[PDB]
Amino acid sequence: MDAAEVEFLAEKELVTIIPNFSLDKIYLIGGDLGPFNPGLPVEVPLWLAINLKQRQKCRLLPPEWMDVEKLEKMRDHERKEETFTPMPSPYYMELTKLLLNHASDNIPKADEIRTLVKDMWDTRIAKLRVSADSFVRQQEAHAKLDNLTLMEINTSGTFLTQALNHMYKLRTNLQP
Amino acid sequence: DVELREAQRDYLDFLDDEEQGIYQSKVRELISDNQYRLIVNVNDLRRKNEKRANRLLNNAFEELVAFQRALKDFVASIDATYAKQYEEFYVGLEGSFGSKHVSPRTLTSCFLSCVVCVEGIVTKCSLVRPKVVRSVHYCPATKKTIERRYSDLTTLVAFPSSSVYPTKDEENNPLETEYGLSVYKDHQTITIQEMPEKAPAGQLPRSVDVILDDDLVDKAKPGDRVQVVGTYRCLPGKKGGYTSGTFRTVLIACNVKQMQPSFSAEDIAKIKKFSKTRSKDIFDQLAKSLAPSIHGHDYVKKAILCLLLGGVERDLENGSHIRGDINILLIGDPSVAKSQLLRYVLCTAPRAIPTTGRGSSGVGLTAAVTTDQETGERRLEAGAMVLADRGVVCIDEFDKMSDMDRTAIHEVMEQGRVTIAKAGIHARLNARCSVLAAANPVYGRYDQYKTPMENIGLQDSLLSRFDLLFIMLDQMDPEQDREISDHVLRMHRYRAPGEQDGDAMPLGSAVDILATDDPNTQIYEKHDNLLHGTKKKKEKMVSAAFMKKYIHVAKIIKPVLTQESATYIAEEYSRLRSQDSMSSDTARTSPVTARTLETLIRLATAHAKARMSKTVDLQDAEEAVELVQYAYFKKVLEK
Amino acid sequence: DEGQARKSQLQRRFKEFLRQYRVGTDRTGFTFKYRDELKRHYNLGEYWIEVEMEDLASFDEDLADYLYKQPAEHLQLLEEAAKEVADEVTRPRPSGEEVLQDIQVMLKSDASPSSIRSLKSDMMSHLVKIPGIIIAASAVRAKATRISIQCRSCRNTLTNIAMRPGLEGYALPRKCNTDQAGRPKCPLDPYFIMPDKCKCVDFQTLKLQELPDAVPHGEMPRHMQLYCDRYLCDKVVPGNRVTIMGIYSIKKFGLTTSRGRDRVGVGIRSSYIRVLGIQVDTDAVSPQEEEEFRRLAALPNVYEVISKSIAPSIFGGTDMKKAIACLLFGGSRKRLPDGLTRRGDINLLMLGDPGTAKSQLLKFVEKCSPIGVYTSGKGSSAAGLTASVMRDPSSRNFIMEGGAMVLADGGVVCIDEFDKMREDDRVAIHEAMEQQTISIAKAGITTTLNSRCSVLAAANSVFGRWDETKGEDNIDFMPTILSRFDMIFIVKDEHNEERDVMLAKHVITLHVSALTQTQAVEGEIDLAKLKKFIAYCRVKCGPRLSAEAAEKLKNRYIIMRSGARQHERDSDRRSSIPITVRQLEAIVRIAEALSKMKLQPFATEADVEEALRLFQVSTLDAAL
DNA sequence: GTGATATCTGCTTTGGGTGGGTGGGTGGGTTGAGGCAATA
Ligand SMILES: Nc1ncnc2c1ncn2[C@@H]1O[C@H](COP(=O)(O)OP(=O)(O)OP(=O)(O)O)[C@@H](O)[C@H]1O
Ligand SMILES: Nc1ncnc2c1ncn2[C@@H]1O[C@H](COP(=O)(O)OP(=O)(O)OP(=O)(O)O)[C@@H](O)[C@H]1O
Ligand SMILES: [K+]
Ligand SMILES: [Mg+2]
Ligand SMILES: [Mg+2]
Ligand SMILES: [Zn+2]
Repeated sequence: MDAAEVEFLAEKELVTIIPNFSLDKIYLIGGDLGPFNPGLPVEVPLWLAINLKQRQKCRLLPPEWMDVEKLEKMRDHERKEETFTPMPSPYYMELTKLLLNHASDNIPKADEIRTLVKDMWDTRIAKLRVSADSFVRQQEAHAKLDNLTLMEINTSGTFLTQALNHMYKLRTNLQP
Repeated sequence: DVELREAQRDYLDFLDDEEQGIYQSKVRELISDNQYRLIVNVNDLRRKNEKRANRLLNNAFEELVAFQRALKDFVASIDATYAKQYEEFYVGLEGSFGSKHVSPRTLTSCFLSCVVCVEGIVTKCSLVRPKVVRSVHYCPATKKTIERRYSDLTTLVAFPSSSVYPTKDEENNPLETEYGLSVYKDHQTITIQEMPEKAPAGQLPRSVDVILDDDLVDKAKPGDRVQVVGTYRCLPGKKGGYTSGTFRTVLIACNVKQMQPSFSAEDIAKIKKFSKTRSKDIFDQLAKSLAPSIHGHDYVKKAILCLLLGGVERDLENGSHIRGDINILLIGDPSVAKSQLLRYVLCTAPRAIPTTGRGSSGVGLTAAVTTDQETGERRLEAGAMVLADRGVVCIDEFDKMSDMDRTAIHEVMEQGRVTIAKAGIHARLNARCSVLAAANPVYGRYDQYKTPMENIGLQDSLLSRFDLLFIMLDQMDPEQDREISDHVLRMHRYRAPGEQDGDAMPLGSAVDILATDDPNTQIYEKHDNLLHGTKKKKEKMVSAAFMKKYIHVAKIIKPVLTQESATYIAEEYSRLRSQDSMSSDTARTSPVTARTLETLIRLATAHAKARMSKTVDLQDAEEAVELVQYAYFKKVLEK
Repeated sequence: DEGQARKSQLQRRFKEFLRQYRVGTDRTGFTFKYRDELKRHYNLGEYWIEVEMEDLASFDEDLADYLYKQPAEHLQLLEEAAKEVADEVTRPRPSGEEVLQDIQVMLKSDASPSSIRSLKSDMMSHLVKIPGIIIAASAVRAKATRISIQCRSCRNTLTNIAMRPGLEGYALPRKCNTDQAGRPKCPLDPYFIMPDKCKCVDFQTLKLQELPDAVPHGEMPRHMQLYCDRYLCDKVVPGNRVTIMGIYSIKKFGLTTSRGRDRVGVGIRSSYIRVLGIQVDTDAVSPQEEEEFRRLAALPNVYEVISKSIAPSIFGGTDMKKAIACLLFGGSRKRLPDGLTRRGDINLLMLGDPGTAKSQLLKFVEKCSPIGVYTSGKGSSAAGLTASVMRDPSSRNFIMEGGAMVLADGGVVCIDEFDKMREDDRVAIHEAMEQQTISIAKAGITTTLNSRCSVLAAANSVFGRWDETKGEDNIDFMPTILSRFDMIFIVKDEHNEERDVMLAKHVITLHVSALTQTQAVEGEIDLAKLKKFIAYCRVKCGPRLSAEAAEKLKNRYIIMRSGARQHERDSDRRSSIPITVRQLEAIVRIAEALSKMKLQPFATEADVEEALRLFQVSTLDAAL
């Protein structure tokens, strides 16, 4: 898996948009997308939201968790704890990147939101680094990584798994 | 506090090992041999207690203090009287220190308060001076004795104690020092410099200052290549209540190692068998094996082997002297491998000093005066030939040396002594060395139609001081050209097994030795197609390591001349000297003199050494006569 | 309190700059540049970052203005902010990495530099940007950042006393703080520095000479003292051209006039520059550069491209420009198992007529070579070329100073006016040219230095212009020196109507084009890139001859020797140009240089063919 | 109560290279190697 594919998975999350067009209910294979009425909010997958924004057909609304006070509390909690804390979204980094890159005009205080998400990302990456070092140094056979998102795992997963494969083979040399 | 007690407990546990017994036995030996320093291998400590080893290497002074306290307690446990004998017991370290292996360039501030192992060359030494440790004083009026302890920034527990001795008691009654009851330790300072081959491009080598105390004094002399294990400290100072904040740094040694072969029984048996195998072929094989990368100059290589082996110097009951050192001169056309043979001897001989005619002076060759670092005392520093005492001096571009500088070489070349009469200093220095010199003729390229004396352009006395003189000519011969070209191109195609294709030699190198003992013998070198060719390999090559061991063992033998050899040598000397115009074309390169007879004796003795024989026999004399016959005459071409 | 509040506010602003600064656009993406660099460097174990002044001005103009006007205090605040941000980016950390490290903040700007001559009193204590040449570097020494002091009498200790940066000392407390009652009073000056409690950093001192083009007419170049510390230490070496950002400062020694200070003028002080950032001027390889170099080496006509790029202003000399290219790249240095070395450097001599651009070629190679020294034979001495023995002013002891061939170690030394050199001075170079070492035995010093450099020499003939009738009398050099040259070019100014017209038009167009704004040439490589390409190849590729190429070389060498031997016999005079084993190894070196241009591990038969053609045009032509 | 006059306190000295060669050798330190001009 590469980062583009994790972003592809993240693009299936639902967000809210206000369209400037009228459309009847669409019966997509994935699921119905309610009628579109100018000025009224509607929930759609992130990929369709980004596409409609790029075509000047909708205005995006920030998710509930994309709030400065909530994000500051979450960053402080993440810094205080030892393990990974539960995240507002399983694709918070990708959602933040896409929404703030394409609709900053629609999201007030986007710079603060980006900085807080960056802080959380840095803390969690450091925790994952500590976890990997502990796994190798203490010669573990298994680990628990709860509340860790797919993008975080994918950032260094291949390296860690290859190292663990080599280490296991070195641990099982003497068995005939 | 508690950490110090725990460290002392751990170290005492480490040295009480009868329940494998290596350090219990080492301490017993220390007692038996009258020593007060125990050398500890950090690998054993790391094996038995890793945390204690890491702390020792990273917090050196406190850990060493605890270690030495524990050692004193253990020694007292084995024998209390011996412990009372010595003020303190010291600990030296050896083994692998990981990243603490450094050079004077890589020894930086990040290694402060750490144990480090430095490798380098000793450039400067100082005089040994006593340093007061404990002072004892007696009061004649009150009949009581008082003791004082001293320490400085250089002691393990740094504290700037006062140097002034007590002179009176708290009561006014006066005090007198008991010098024979006080304690003093020897103290010396040296400088260790980066190895020039390791320096980066365009950079002069860096240096570090080292402090040797107690037994470690005089373990190293200038010119040595040493490995010093010690602790790295800064010496902060103040003046008028002001500090610059820039501090000198010193290395406080705990162990000094040299970088004298060690012989095992198997190696001794191999050497004895090699000597026994052949009677006449040993010398020829050894000479053939000397500098493999040079296509043959066979007689010159035999002469260089004789030079390395040497003769036997005679001391007479009256006190007269006859030298045993063999001197060789090579005069030649450009590009005939003279400098390469000199460089090979420089790389292989145990003590060899390089010198260039244009880059040397009489002072630099013999000795120099300067002010002592302390007290400004007129002191002497050894020159090249004194540093080469019982060694070799290789002088390249001999014809470029100034005549006045050349004249200073006569006394060393003949008598082996240097007389210093300057700056209120009158000394006789021992410079008993063999001279290997290379030169070009007066016209650059030897003129065969002129005589040897006119080409060489040197005075007969200097030529007489050389045991052998070799005229090496480049004669364009298609077959010789083919052979030399094949050899040279094979040499240039060679690639060492470790290296990969396309690799370039770097300018400079990082520290490669990662232990005090090298973690890594066979008589004959393994065959390599490029190094030796596709020939059937009928001639075998003796390996470099075996050659180094064999020559060391042979140099100690002193063959005794026999009556038959003496008769043959006398007859041959008479024939050599009487023969005038022995060949009408032939001319003498050097005059035949009684020095020629001494040279015959020297060469025969060296040949007998090569065989490891206790007597000089007729074969050795015949070989010496053959060498002299080849060297002393040259045909002159007529146009 | 108020000062503390102001300092805290400024530190907060620096911290926010480090946390929030970003590069990119909403069309492409965004990167938190300085936070990311700090995080990566800290993880790598390199505790420094480099901050652009323009970025800081973009974030907060007042902060940049303060940093320019009062560098010391605001730089300290910026370093504290950097330490804070480094903790947050890496804060959960693995075992053995608990203690947070200090961060050195380097400074970089796009502003135009100012000269040494322009450094005036009114700029004291300001941030300055200065170009120059490094002429001297000191040894690495230890400078205290933190000290602990202890009382001689009572053993009362004051710990963690901060030290000022730069060439500034500290004044110890005059009196101790122990209780007056009960104990006999503590003596004056009771405090001493505890050796093992001191925290130190590496420091260095440098001399920076003004640029040669900036020197006023008729004046000796001026220099300035530089103070470097931590990661700035040991970055530059003598000969480097640099631009330094620093603080114009004054040495703060003891207030007292100890030893009865007796200066020639009153109230004078010693100036220096406290270095905050270094930029080495062209006059590590990025992956983009390395890919570009690999592309060049793979061009089918790379040899032609490099030759066309050597002194493009000179009208002709194609064979001499091809040989200079080989000298610039060099051969492969080797060490045989017995310990004997074979040199890989190539030596070249141009002997010829006046006004044939020999000196212009030497000047170009000085600029083009990664390491290059230009000297004159007339203005040289034996000690100046190799190395000198002299007295050290501070120590009162003999030391060693390297000459031209020590400064040019690893590069090229261009010796112009080689014929004007004295015979005693010329002879001092024989060892360095072949053994590539310098042996010294003088004044109690016995040492050996490295001199692995290529010699490029130019000279005139004995009678000024080469006279064909005089024959061997045209050359005055001894056989020993001449055998140490891989290639010898006899340059004859041949008069021809057609070539002379072409050359004149080229020279006129060259003088008119001096006004034209510089433009690139499709078939050439600019000097800056060619200089970097040469350095890359020399470190990456050491070629060897192929077994088939060796057989071809062996047979031609034998023929060449016979022809030289026959020619001398017929002429009845031993030729001035010898053909020895050194000339065989010279052809090997030239073949390896041609392969090194193409980054090829093995030299082919075509490489040997070109090497033999170069030898034929240069040295065999001279010898016959 | 003022004028000595006796006691006490702090400064800096030494020649030295961690105090500089951006103090100066008319303020004072052997030995040797290295450029000059005049020299032969
Ligand atoms: N017979 C030979 N066998 C092997 N290599 C040789 C031989 N002759 C010369 N060479 C090589 O050729 C070069 C000769 O240079 P070298 O310095 O040894 O010559 P030299 O005789 O000392 O010359 P000079 O009198 O000019 O200093 C070196 O590379 C040497 O390795
Ligand atoms: N072929 C040429 N193409 C371009 N310019 C040339 C050429 N030959 C000479 N010049 C120019 O003419 C002048 C020649 O002076 P230069 O010092 O380079 O000559 P030189 O050959 O080294 O002479 P000398 O032996 O007298 O020192 C310079 O201006 C050089 O640029
Ligand atoms: K002074
Ligand atoms: Mg030579
Ligand atoms: Mg010129
Ligand atoms: Zn006190």
